[PDB]
Amino acid sequence: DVLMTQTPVSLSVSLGDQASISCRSSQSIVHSTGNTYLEWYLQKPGQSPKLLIYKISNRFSGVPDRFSGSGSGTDFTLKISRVEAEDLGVYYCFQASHAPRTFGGGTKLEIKRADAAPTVSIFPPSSEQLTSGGASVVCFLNNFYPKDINVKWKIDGSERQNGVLNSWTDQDSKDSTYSMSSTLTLTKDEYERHNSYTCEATSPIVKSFNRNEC
Amino acid sequence: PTVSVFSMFRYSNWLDKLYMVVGTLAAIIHGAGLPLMMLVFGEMTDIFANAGNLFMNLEEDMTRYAYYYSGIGAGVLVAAYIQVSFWCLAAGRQIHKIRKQFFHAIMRQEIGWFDVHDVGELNTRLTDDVSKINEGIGDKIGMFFQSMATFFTGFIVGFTRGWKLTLVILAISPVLGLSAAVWAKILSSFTDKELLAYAKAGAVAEEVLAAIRTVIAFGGQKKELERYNKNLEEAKRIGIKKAITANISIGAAFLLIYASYALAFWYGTTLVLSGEYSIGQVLTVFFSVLIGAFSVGQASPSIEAFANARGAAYEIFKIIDNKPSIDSYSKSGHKPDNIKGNLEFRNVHFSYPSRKEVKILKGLNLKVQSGQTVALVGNSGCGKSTTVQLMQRLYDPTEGMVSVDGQDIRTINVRFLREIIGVVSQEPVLFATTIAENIRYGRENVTMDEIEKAVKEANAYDFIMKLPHKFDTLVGERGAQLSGGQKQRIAIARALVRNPKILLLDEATSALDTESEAVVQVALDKARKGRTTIVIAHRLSTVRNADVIAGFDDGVIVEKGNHDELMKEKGIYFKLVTMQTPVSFWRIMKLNLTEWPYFVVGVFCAIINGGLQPAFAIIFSKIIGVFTRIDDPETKRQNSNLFSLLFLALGIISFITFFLQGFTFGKAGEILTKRLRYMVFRSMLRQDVSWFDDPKNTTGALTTRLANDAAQVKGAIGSRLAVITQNIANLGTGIIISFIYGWQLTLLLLAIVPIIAIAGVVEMKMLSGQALKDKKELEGAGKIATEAIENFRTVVSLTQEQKFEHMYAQSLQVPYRNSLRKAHIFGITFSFTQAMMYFSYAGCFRFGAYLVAHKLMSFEDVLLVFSAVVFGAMAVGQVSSFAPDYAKAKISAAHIIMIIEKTPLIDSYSTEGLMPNTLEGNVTFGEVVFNYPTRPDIPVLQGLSLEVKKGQTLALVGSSGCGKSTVVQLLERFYDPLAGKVLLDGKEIKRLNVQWLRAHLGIVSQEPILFDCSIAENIAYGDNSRVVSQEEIVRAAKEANIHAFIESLPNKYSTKVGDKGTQLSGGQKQRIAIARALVRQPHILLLDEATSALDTESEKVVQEALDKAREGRTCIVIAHRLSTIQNADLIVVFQNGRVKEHGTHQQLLAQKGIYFSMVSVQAG
Amino acid sequence: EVILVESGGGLVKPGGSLKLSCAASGFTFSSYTMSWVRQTPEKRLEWVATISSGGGNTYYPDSVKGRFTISRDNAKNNLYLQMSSLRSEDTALYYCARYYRYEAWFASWGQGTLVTVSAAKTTAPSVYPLAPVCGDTTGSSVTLGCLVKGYFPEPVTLTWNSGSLSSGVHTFPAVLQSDLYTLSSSVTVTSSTWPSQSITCNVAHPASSTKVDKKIEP
Ligand SMILES: CC(C)CCC[C@@H](C)[C@H]1CC[C@H]2[C@@H]3CC=C4C[C@@H](O)CC[C@]4(C)[C@H]3CC[C@]12C
Ligand SMILES: CC(C)CCC[C@@H](C)[C@H]1CC[C@H]2[C@@H]3CC=C4C[C@@H](O)CC[C@]4(C)[C@H]3CC[C@]12C
Ligand SMILES: CC(C)CCC[C@@H](C)[C@H]1CC[C@H]2[C@@H]3CC=C4C[C@@H](O)CC[C@]4(C)[C@H]3CC[C@]12C
Ligand SMILES: CC(C)CCC[C@@H](C)[C@H]1CC[C@H]2[C@@H]3CC=C4C[C@@H](O)CC[C@]4(C)[C@H]3CC[C@]12C
Ligand SMILES: CC(C)CCC[C@@H](C)[C@H]1CC[C@H]2[C@@H]3CC=C4C[C@@H](O)CC[C@]4(C)[C@H]3CC[C@]12C
Ligand SMILES: CC(C)CCC[C@@H](C)[C@H]1CC[C@H]2[C@@H]3CC=C4C[C@@H](O)CC[C@]4(C)[C@H]3CC[C@]12C
Repeated sequence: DVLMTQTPVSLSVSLGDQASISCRSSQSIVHSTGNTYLEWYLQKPGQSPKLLIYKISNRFSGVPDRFSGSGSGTDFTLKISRVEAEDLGVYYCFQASHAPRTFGGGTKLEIKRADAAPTVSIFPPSSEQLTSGGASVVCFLNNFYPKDINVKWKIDGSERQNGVLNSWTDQDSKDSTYSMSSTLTLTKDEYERHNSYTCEATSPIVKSFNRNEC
Repeated sequence: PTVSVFSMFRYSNWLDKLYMVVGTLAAIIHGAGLPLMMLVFGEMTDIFANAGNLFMNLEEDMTRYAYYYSGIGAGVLVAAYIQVSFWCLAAGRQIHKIRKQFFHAIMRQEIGWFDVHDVGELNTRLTDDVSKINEGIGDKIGMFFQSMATFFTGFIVGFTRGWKLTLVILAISPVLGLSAAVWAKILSSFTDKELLAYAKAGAVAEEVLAAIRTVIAFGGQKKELERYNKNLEEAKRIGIKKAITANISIGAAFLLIYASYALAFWYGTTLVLSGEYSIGQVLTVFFSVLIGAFSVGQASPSIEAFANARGAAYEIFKIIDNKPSIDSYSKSGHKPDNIKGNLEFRNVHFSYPSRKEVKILKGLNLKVQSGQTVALVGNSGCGKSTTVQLMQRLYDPTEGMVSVDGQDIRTINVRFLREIIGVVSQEPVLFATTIAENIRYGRENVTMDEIEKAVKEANAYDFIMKLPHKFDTLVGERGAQLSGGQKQRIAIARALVRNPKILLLDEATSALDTESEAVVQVALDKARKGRTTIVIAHRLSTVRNADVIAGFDDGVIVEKGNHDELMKEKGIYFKLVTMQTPVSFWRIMKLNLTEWPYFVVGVFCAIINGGLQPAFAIIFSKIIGVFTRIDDPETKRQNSNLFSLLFLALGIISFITFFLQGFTFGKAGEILTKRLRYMVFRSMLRQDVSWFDDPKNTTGALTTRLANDAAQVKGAIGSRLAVITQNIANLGTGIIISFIYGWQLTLLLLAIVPIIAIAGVVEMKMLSGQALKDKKELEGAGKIATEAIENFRTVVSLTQEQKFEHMYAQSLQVPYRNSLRKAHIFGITFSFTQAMMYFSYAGCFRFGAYLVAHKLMSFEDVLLVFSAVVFGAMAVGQVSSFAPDYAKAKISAAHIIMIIEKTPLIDSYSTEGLMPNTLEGNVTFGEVVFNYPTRPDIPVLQGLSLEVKKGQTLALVGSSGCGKSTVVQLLERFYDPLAGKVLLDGKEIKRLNVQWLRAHLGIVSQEPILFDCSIAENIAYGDNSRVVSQEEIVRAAKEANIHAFIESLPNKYSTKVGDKGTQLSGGQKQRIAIARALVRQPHILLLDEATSALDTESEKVVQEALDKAREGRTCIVIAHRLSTIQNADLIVVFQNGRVKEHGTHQQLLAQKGIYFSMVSVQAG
Repeated sequence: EVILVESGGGLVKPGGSLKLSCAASGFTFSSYTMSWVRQTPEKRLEWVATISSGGGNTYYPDSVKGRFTISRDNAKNNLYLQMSSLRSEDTALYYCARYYRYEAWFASWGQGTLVTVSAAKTTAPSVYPLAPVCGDTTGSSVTLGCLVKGYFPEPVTLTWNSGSLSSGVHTFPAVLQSDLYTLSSSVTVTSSTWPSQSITCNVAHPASSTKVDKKIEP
């Protein structure tokens, strides 16, 4: 069959800048009729994909003018000039000329901006969970940037626990910041055995609480 | 050759040329009308396909295109009306001028030219040629120019929208045009193929039909039938082969059409998917170029019709080149004033141009003073009638110079000379008008007082007094209503009303009795004193009181002087005077019942043909649907390929189906025609003589019905079934599918369907013609035209060209006005239908636009409904145009059933009766009376009686028409008399076997006729149901003294003789009639005019076989030559049917009666 | 507009079968080509099926051919994907998509419905409230949480106050571990809101018909 590979997988563009994605197939994409069928789709985080260009140069209804697609032979590139923060997302190139139709993949776009520190907040295990013999302390690290940040759990002031669970949201379309959550889960007995629980974002940002119930 | 194009339109006035120019322009517009509609249609489907966007302004755009459609339609309405009307008008006026000129050109003509030319050609050539010229210069030329303009307009519109697709359709366009042309020419009313095939066979028919009585005399009713049947099977086979070829070519055309659909849609989808052209663009290009290439085919039959018109017009222009060499109306002739009775003939040599090799006249010199009654005597053959004809300027003499009172005829006026010479010919003819007009035909201004004095001079007032309508009686054709004496007397009157200067009688008292001839001759001497008179007659009673008597010998006048001068001259005249002193029924299917399988196969294929137009529509719609829906390219491509392949398979199915349907119906139709013709011919032979007596059935009914029965009955059954079945299938299933896809639109369109169907019918019927069924309208005119030929012998006394021409033009006046009116009407109808097509397109698609706007039905569904119903209606009309008419067929089939049922108790096919093993040969008539069935009022017999014994040479002497051949026909079981008793050896013929009597005896005919074979088969015809030995052939040939003329001919006993022996001479065919009768060896022998045309040395060698063979058989000879009468045993003389004298010859010679005046004619 | 809603996604055992449906409104269903597209948990899309407008032609790739089937009712305006002989490489999110003119393949997409194929068993979640200790305030704003934990399969719905709270929310994507999923969320409201009026954490796990509304308590 025919494979499509994007040249960049991830691209970091500051607001107002311009950049280009290139989608190279191995076999030349030319139908029997003569038309060439290449489409570029964009999927924003948490949304279904929307069509961007429906033939190498054309544009779907409503598409902003700053998207510009140009394609020569077997090399095809879509370039966006002065990309807005809303337009970030994942880009795919679809080819429907030969009897198997395949998508490209990749092309992550990350808008650059000023660094932000997270509004960290830690939460104590709920009564309902302690009853069932579990204790999970959660620390949210909301609205920061860049993505790379470290969280370190401290139990009773010294115990750097590592049995946590971490997850990242994707860059927010509104303010281009990140969030992420760190959940420290253990037994009700191992939790009762201590009093002070500290969350540290990494001049680290600390948050802590002192009890088993308040 | 053929005429020039320019001479064809010679009689056309400047007004008719204006008609032609405007008609050409109208046809060009009307032709450019259709491809423009297809252009609009392409654009309209392009709009409809974009109507549903992810419905706004649909109704508005469809309003615009409905206006475009309606405008094109109205323009076409105007153009169609103009184009039809102007051409029909121009052709009509020109044909009126041509008929007048033709009838007038034939009037002058030439003396004897009419005898040369055929009578049937002069009456037939006229109507056929003129009706064939009308068709060539009529609307056919207009349609040809319409087709040319349509072709050019289609190609131009196609080339303008898209050139790539039109290049391919052009690549295949020659084959499309050839196929359309060959399809149309076969389909262009191919009734001429049957007349070509039956042409041979038909001939044989008429031969029989020429002489039925002779075919009755010899046993050939059964023998001719086989000769007729064997001739028929060949035409049957040739016809079956012709039907196979026609259907093959038609089916091949259909295959080619559908293959072009498939190719165009394959390549057009390839173009649309690539973005080169849109869909409506493809539809426009394709339909325009197809319609143009298909109209090139419509152009062809008109080209053939034009050539045929030229061919038939050549002869008529030749007729107007004819010159009589006598100017009946050049007023440059010289007219005397003091016309005095005087005749001058000197060194007058003249011969007939019909037979110029023989010279009858070798000079005659005569000088006749005023009031000199000159009679000329001589045997028939010297040219008494010739001098008469050579007296009234009929012919001019080759040598000498003839004068009348000083100056010669060759410088004075012929008409003025012709009016002043009252002449009665030998056998006068009488115009079939009232008797007041007949006697009026002498001159213009005659009142009834001069009439009465004239008829009282003619002594023809008694029979005027007795009959009703004493001046209003319409005398029948050729003087059949009245008697001959009354006829010849009023003919004398008709001559006397001219009040002439020179009177010329020619056998004026042929059939007249004593007293009327006496009073006629006294009236002739009553009015002879102021005039010069020449009288020719056979009775010497009216001759002895003349001024001068003379005698012809070999064309030269020899004896001159008075009565006593020729008495002391002792010549031939002294020898003469010395010797003188409804129901209507339906049985047609049963006639073809036997051929049940063919129909079955046929019916099946017909069903499938009905299903070709709906199915097409479905496939058609879906392809356009494929480009209306929203699919990826690959789906469009593979669906489009599927549907194009379906088109190809549909074409192949149509090919096979047409082939099978045509083949089976043609096979059954030809077998039906063969069986039917055979049966009708057989029944005609079986019919009685009385059935042949009726003048409707004498020549033309029997001949016509045999060709009219074949062509029609097949249309009565096979064509009816095929057309009804195919139309019902087509229209029914198309309407049903349309009902299911949309019910409102189907009802809307059903309101309009009948107009489209009848439109197609009108179109095709325009191509075929009007068939000229105007014998009723042209009836009086044709009567006048025939009676001018009939009375051509009476034209000699008074030409009366102007009178006949006025009667004929007055006859023509009504059809001319009627025809102009009819042309207007036909233009209006043709135009209305041709426009209603485009109006229907407009209305259907506007209503459909409303429907799509409210999502009641899809665009593909309205397109399917429209295509199916419209194209089905067009095909329905087209199919109903090819079918022949049921009414003509039904009336023919009824006539035929009537013919077959007829049975006059001929009793020829039955054995029953009295069959004695033995006979003697004695005949006894008693009190036998006979009246003709066609003349029930006139008796020709008044109860004769006769006694004939063995070997009794019985002579029957009488006048011409006193029941001479009647006794022959009484014997030969032709007529059975109403009263009387005939004993054949004490055996009444009414109780015997019928064929036994016709077998035993054998006669010779009054005229010898043979059959279309050699002379061996001529004589072999005498003996039937018997192995004919050739030793009897050559023995009879020697006995008849014809052996020498047969052995002298190359391929002696295989020499092919034509019809009625028209190759060899009269004496020789009379002798071979002697030989043909001789092989019968009859116990009873009858001769009727055994020496009518024969030499004096051949009469003896004929009679020697008779004399040696008259023993043992009864012999009865009827003749005018006394040579066989002197040696006869007994002699019977007749007078109006009554036996006056009988007995031995010496007894009648002893008692001087009418037989003494009979025998003493030219002897001494 | 153009509305595509697909449904019929659940948990099925490997080698079993399942049937998905997609209802479409706002356009003529019988005039458009319809496709089914699949997205794996590795964020790589893949084409799955395509059916023409009449339903006569059907195109599958050389990876599910003979196992899957696609069908269509134009009278009810429904699109059906019948599946059979499933596999571990079919756990993915399925979209129904529409076909645009001018040769664009996917114009309108559905919402997506998830399909999991394995040998695990349905497990309801465990919703836990999250509030700062003793209702301690963070100035003019307060941040509340909620934690669902130990459920299977993935599809879970979390809202606040039936969707009245939507402004400052933070739902975090589910992390799989030990064949169990874990998900959390935060909301930030002014101090004058939460102690003043309670905030309810609405949670719904359709796989187990579980639906619980947990109020946040100081
Ligand atoms: C009697 C002879 C001369 C008939 C001539 C008909 C010729 C001119 C027709 C028949 C088929 C046609 C060709 C069919 C296909 C093509 C391919 C296209 O890309 C260019 C035009 C071209 C090449 C057409 C040119 C015109 C064409 C060649
Ligand atoms: C009697 C028979 C053999 C005559 C048939 C002549 C016809 C069929 C020939 C003459 C020119 C030919 C065409 C010339 C060019 C093209 C363009 C090509 O892309 C498709 C085939 C097509 C459309 C050809 C089809 C066949 C063709 C139309
Ligand atoms: C002069 C006349 C006979 C020429 C007509 C030739 C026609 C019948 C030929 C020329 C090209 C052919 C087509 C070319 C390709 C295909 C694709 C196939 O999947 C279905 C049949 C179909 C559509 C063929 C049908 C027959 C076809 C249309
Ligand atoms: C009076 C009778 C003959 C009418 C029926 C004629 C038949 C042969 C016509 C009527 C409807 C037509 C069918 C309707 C549409 C289709 C579907 C298509 O995918 C294949 C062809 C096919 C199947 C057509 C073939 C021809 C067809 C079946
Ligand atoms: C020679 C004379 C009788 C004219 C015949 C021409 C034919 C084509 C005319 C005469 C009567 C007409 C038909 C009269 C009635 C109908 C029923 C209608 O629902 C469909 C059209 C249809 C079937 C007409 C079609 C055209 C028609 C058949
Ligand atoms: C030969 C005869 C029957 C032709 C008559 C054509 C008529 C009936 C067609 C032509 C245009 C059509 C109309 C076009 C627009 C409208 C407006 C809509 O709100 C009611 C239907 C109506 C009024 C249609 C009814 C049918 C219609 C009137």
